[PDB]
Amino acid sequence: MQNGYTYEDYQDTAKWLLSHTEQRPQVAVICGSGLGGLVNKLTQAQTFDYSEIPNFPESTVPGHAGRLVFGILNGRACVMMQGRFHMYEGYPFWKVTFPVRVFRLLGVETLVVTNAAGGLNPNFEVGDIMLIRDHINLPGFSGQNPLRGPNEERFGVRFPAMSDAYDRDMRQKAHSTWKQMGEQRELQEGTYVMLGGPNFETVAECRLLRNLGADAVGMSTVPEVIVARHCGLRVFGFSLITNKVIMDYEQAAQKLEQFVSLLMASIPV
Amino acid sequence: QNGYTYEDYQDTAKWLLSHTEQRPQVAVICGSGLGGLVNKLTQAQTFDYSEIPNFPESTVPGHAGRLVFGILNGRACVMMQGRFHMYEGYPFWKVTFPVRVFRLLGVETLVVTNAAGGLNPNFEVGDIMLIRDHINLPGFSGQNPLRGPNEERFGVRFPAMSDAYDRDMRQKAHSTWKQMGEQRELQEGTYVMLGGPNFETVAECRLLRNLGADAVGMSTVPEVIVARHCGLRVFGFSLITNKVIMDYESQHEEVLEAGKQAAQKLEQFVSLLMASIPV
Amino acid sequence: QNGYTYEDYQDTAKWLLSHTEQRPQVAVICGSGLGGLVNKLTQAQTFDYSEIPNFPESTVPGHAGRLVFGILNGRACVMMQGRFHMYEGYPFWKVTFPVRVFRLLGVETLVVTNAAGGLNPNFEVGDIMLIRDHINLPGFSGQNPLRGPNEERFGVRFPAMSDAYDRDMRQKAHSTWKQMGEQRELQEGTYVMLGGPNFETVAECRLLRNLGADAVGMSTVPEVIVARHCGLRVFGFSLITNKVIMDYKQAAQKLEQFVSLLMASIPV
Amino acid sequence: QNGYTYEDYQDTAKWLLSHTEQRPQVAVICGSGLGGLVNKLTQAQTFDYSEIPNFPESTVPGHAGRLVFGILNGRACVMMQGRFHMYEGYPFWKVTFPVRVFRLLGVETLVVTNAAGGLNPNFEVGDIMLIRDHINLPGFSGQNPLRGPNEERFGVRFPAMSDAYDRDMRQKAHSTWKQMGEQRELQEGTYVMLGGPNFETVAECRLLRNLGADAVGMSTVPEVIVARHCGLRVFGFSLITNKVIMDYEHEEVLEAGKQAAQKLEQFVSLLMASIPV
Amino acid sequence: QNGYTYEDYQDTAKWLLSHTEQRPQVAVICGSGLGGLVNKLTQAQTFDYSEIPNFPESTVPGHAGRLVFGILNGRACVMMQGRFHMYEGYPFWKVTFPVRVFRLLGVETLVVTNAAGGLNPNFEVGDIMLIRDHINLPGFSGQNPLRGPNEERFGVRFPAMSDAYDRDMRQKAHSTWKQMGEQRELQEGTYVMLGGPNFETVAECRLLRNLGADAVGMSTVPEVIVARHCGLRVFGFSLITNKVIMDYEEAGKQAAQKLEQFVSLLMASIPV
Amino acid sequence: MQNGYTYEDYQDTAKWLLSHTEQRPQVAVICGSGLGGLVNKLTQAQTFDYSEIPNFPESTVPGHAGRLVFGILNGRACVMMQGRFHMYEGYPFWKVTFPVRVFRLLGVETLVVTNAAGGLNPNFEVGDIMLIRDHINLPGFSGQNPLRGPNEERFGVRFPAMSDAYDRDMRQKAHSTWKQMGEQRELQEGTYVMLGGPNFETVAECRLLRNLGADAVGMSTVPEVIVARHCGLRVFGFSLITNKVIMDYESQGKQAAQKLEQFVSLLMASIPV
Ligand SMILES: C[C@@H](Cn1cnc2c(N)nc(N)nc21)OCP(=O)([O-])[O-]
Ligand SMILES: C[C@@H](Cn1cnc2c(N)nc(N)nc21)OCP(=O)([O-])[O-]
Ligand SMILES: C[C@@H](Cn1cnc2c(N)nc(N)nc21)OCP(=O)([O-])[O-]
Ligand SMILES: C[C@@H](Cn1cnc2c(N)nc(N)nc21)OCP(=O)([O-])[O-]
Ligand SMILES: C[C@@H](Cn1cnc2c(N)nc(N)nc21)OCP(=O)([O-])[O-]
Ligand SMILES: C[C@@H](Cn1cnc2c(N)nc(N)nc21)OCP(=O)([O-])[O-]
Ligand SMILES: [Ca+2]
Ligand SMILES: [Ca+2]
Ligand SMILES: [Ca+2]
Ligand SMILES: [Ca+2]
Ligand SMILES: [Ca+2]
Ligand SMILES: [Ca+2]
Ligand SMILES: [Ca+2]
Ligand SMILES: [Ca+2]
Ligand SMILES: [Ca+2]
Ligand SMILES: [Ca+2]
Repeated sequence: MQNGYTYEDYQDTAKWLLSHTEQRPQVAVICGSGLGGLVNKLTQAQTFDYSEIPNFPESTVPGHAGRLVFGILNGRACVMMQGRFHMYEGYPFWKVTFPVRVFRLLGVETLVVTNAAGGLNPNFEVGDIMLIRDHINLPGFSGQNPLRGPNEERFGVRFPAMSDAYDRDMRQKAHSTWKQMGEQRELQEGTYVMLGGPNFETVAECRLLRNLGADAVGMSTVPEVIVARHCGLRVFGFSLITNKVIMDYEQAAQKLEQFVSLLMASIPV
Repeated sequence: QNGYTYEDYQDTAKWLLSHTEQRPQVAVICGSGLGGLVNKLTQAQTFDYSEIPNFPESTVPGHAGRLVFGILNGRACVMMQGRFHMYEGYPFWKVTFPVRVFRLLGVETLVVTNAAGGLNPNFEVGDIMLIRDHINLPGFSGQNPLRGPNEERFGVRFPAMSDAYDRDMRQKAHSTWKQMGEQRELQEGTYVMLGGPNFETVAECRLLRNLGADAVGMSTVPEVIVARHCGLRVFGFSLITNKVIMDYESQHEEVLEAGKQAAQKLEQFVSLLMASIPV
Repeated sequence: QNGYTYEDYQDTAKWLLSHTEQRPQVAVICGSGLGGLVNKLTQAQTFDYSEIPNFPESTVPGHAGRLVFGILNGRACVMMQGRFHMYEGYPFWKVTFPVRVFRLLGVETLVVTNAAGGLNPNFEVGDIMLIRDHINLPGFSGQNPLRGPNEERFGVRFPAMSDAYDRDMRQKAHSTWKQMGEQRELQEGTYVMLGGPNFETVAECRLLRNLGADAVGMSTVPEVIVARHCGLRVFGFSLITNKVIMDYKQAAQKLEQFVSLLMASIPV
Repeated sequence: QNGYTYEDYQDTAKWLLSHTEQRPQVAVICGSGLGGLVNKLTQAQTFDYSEIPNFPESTVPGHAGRLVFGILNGRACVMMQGRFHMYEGYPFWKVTFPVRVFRLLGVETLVVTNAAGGLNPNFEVGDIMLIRDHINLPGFSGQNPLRGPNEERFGVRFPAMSDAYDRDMRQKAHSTWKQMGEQRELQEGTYVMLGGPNFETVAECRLLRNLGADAVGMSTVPEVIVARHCGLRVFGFSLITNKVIMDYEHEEVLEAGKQAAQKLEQFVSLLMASIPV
Repeated sequence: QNGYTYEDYQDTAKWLLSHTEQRPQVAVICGSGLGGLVNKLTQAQTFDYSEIPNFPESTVPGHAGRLVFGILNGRACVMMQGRFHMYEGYPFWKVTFPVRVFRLLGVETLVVTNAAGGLNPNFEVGDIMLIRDHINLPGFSGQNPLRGPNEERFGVRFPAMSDAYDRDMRQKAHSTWKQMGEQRELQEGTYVMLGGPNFETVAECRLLRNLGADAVGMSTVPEVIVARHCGLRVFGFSLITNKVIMDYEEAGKQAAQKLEQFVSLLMASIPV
Repeated sequence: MQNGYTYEDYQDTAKWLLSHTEQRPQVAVICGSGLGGLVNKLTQAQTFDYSEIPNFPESTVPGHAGRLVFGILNGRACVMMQGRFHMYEGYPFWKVTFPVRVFRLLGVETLVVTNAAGGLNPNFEVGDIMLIRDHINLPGFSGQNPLRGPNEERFGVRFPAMSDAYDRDMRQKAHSTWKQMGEQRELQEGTYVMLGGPNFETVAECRLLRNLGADAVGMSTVPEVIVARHCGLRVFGFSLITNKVIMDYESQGKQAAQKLEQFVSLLMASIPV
């Protein structure tokens, strides 16, 4: 890929946003599928349709034009993405991840990512919440990477490390807060693997992914994390296990919303 | 992202339906060396890929592909003699273009065949492997014929692939194979597709086998994904033309010979199976 | 799919052939931090990549690459000081453009070197790993310098890659290392290439190791594939500059010395 | 080669028809400084170009265009406030996208207005010129919104342009103008379109006049061609905001322009009652 | 800068040379309604454009073009039945691809024909206009089949175009027209090419006429330019099928047959 | 085409040049075909190949790669282009004109453009030097313009005027300076018309162009002038009439080059500021 955005594009978008809202969030949240209801938990919200924001990719699915919402979650100023972009919709990664770099320029310091995923870990049950401790970037293995192209030093280094991508401290807080919520099910934890999609996996692919050490599978999130870490954002996230993948040839969403809301109090600064 | 619009598929289907009175219910994509299947076909009417509107055109000089409509074993079908591969430069939305056209022609079942390298230790050159499942390596990185906005007139946004290879046809393939009475048993397994065109290193071969792959090739998977997305029943076979070497210690005319004989066997197998396809 | 036509490779080769009287028999691609190999050349003649027709141009500012012709250790060769990477935005047909040009110049052997992360826990920082085999992850998805119609004037449609790293040179590499009487042993293993530019997560590292990989990098494999397709003998090394995270320089000069020594073991 | 397929136009039309109850019969493309027409419209409903599926988005940072539906003077209209130009980088198939959408909405007449430079020596700043014909310079080189395979559902392969500007509306324009009781006559002439964005050199101005042109601009023609191709009745005007320089050797000009704009706006409103059906 | 590389042309030429034994010395590009010239051709071998390697493919539905080799009037030639136009979406380097292939086949003379609108008021519907010169409007803005680095194996960087339409053939055309038994004079003039697909407004027609144009169309010029660049002898005609509107104020089937017969006769006048 | 270069690209190229040379040119000269010898006669010259300069378009003709040369001409520091880019070679105008914007960022205030052209005016003879008083941009009529695309306000306005593109003062000084030279032939003056190329004109086209009011015809320069005026550069230039265009259907260099070169050197002293 040849990242089509120039440094000034990001600046223009950030400048437009900074002049259209007086809010200055320190945390950005990307709402996964069916988790958009999180925006309704914000107070003093101001919304911007993706379509009106300069340089912003526009939603694909008809009748579901995305929105960027600035607001207060749990005493914390946030900027949230209601609706996201996926590689399977035809968006190259430099477009899918455009918002992450804009957030960095707005002054955001932490990125919370959430998604709905397929459970590969045999212990997982539909409705479980999995704290993402690590990921496997399959598209990245072949070069499909949002960082492809000459490096923009104003954002980060040429070869950013990913071994510490999911903040270790937030991990501990996530477990503490979960116990405070008193759930019948434990807080799951593990590796998220991303693949292109849009078709779901065959049985042989699921077995293969599980042996790769993956716990949950999806078609997003990884590109955003890579860009976030590259530009210095702290990151943490969760996968909502909406289905158990088929391994043989033979509500929960509100809980996650509450969980993310409570964790706002655990984000540094 | 797919460059064809819904009406492009319709225009091609309309062109074909107006140029032939045949109305096939089954489509067959012949792999390499299985091109002889077109013979054995009766009342055949041929269209060179090059003359069909919107149809991708062959790459290998002197081997322009052809779409042939004819009767195989009393069953009307349309066959692809020569196919398209990612390694030739075609994106998957072009490689799989014909599959959606077939659906629009009224086809309800797609039969896919190919030549593949054997990964399973029980496999021998000349074996025929019923495809029970597949591993789409290109799909892992986003190279997918379904990439782009979803066309609901074909299928859903997130089509399932766990039951891609028809279970009923699998049972019929096994019973038919027995009725054929062959020296070798009908193998069965997972086909893994990778880009090509170079063949694998020993390390890649060991890796693929560990992934659970039984046969390796550079086609078929894309077609199957598109077929399932638009509702086509699918079943297919891999002709094992060569055994892959799994180690460094281990150090041809007979290999080619075993391949040609196996190919004739696959042709008869596919012909007999026509009677087993429902409807 | 490859945007260069056969005549483009020829035009570039002729330009070089008419701008230098040297006729290299060996080509060397210098990995990261190994550019110093060029200084060992004598009778050196340099050409900036930027001035050579059809040649891709470096991306990192202040580090414009160069093609240098000269004698290393009694052998005529052409060296690449600075390389091209997929992570930089180049499609493989551009990354490997030079390999086909070298073949047209008359080169018969290609030496590939690179810096890599150590996956095999036996490797220590500074170790040299003779490349015995490779795993082309980008190739699994079709990202291949050979993608597109085949140019028979270079090679066959389906080149074999199982015998990519010359067995003879691998034996001489081991014999030469012992003759040098080095304290540390000469490592050997499988090199796996992934796109980059980010480094691996712990999960990816564990995965790659289980795939049978000993060293990981973001180059070399494309050039090797193209080299073998057009008939070049191939051998190379990874300089293990770091041990990848598996849980939650005199070394470079030694490689440069070793590669220089092996020039004498190259046939013809 | 057009980048939109027939169904893209239908999608946009369907979207609009399901987001407004207004059913326009006439479309108005407002020229530079003529966006005030949108005011004086009642029962108005606005859509930013940015939110409309497939619609090109304005380049000029600061004035994101919008589509406005409403009743003008007894007629249901859809108006473009903000336009697209070739000089901005839009290929003609994007510039004219709205025209085909309008036809699919049920629009039967297209009114095009623009600000233009005066080539006719008799023209004065503030004059309003009924467009009687045009000269498509970009079309001479193949830059044409119709380039590519023809879409028969819109129109024929070789559309005629000799009768592009409706003769009946031309008579209606002169009648309505006369009734308004204006002292300055309603000018009439040929509009020539060129790419832009730079203004003409003296040599170019003379050349243009010798070609038979009365006014020069960088828009409108592409739209008129697409409109006639899909069967829309067309008529329009050029507001002469400046006299081009013809020799090698202001507040009043601005004023005459401002007043002429208001005048053209009133003129178009009145003309709504003379549109057939 | 032209999508095709020299070897692309060679491949196509080789394909044709190995699929037919005929070796044409002349090539004819049939205009609108003049495809019937392919008939009255003996020992004809036809190839659909679609099957010929690198050949552009027709856009008009149900009218797939074809290349036909055969003897016309004692001369071996290759004819294009159906052509390519910029208004259809083809860049000029594609529209003119066949011309360079013809040169590589051994063709020495190119006969171009087309249907055109009459600008010269002296012209009447059905008239045949010998092309004496042309005006390349798309060329004024850089839209040219020769745009890009020059391929010397074909021609020079800056080819002259003032002597594009062979003087001798034009003189031969006027002398041969006699035996056509036509009571109508053989017209002659300047052909002006513009993009299309829409027809001219009144103002454009008056303008084109004042430019010195006698007939207007949407083709031919790109082919002539490439033909002259690679050294081909060029000869051409426009069939005036309509008189453009110059103010706001069955027969054609016979006219085409007339041109076809005329072109056939001229075969005997082509040198060598 | 809406121009593929971003503002920062021009800045990057200017910064690179400014850090590789200490010279601060106030004048930029684009040498036409056969006028390349102007680079000589330049003192304290520093040269840069187009190929090594970041973002710089590269020459197409094999064996003759272009160079950017910085030096002193006649007491005036300047930068010259030896080798140019033409639309007929495949370059879009945003590439052809890239150097002009870089010059502006380098601190250049005046652009001198020269070229070889065909004479349309019956009074011109081969070897005549024609001061460009105005131009006709044929490609511009159809939209082929280096300014196509969103306007970059940091360079100039959206609708720049071109009625006064060729500096009147320099034109007056050119005629006065020519006098001093005491040449036999007079310094011609006229309208330059730009066509795409690469083929030369037919008789019909030549007659057409003359009727359009053109005095000389060529395939360059106009784009550079348009971009120069857009970013506020003072402009003046000349066409060396290398050939006389044929207008009659019946009808069957070096020398002036050096002359134009010494003339341009002389004019350096007349350039303001
Ligand atoms: C489709 C959904 C992800 N997603 C949910 N379930 C699955 C599954 N079984 N397999 C794959 N490959 N992806 C799955 O997207 C949710 P997101 O937008 O929040 O990432
Ligand atoms: C090249 C052949 C497939 N094909 C046959 N053998 C192999 C092998 N060992 N490795 C790979 N990667 N592909 C193999 O194509 C046959 P198809 O066109 O019928 O798929
Ligand atoms: C970045 C460097 C390669 N390279 C060096 N270390 C690593 C590492 N840990 N992981 C990956 N993926 N690549 C690594 O490139 C060196 P080359 O240009 O000589 O290939
Ligand atoms: C710039 C303005 C048109 N426009 C106004 N005056 C001129 C002029 N002198 N020359 C050219 N070429 N165009 C002119 O656009 C107005 P529109 O958007 O309503 O067409
Ligand atoms: C459409 C036809 C040309 N063609 C025929 N009549 C006209 C006309 N009045 N105006 C224009 N611009 N073109 C005209 O093409 C015929 P050809 O394919 O033989 O060139
Ligand atoms: C080819 C030369 C220009 N050039 C010189 N003479 C002519 C002529 N008669 N017609 C056209 N169209 N161009 C002509 O280029 C000179 P430059 O590079 O200095 O512009
Ligand atoms: Ca938008
Ligand atoms: Ca786990
Ligand atoms: Ca075709
Ligand atoms: Ca270069
Ligand atoms: Ca439809
Ligand atoms: Ca939009
Ligand atoms: Ca008039
Ligand atoms: Ca050759
Ligand atoms: Ca074809
Ligand atoms: Ca360069």
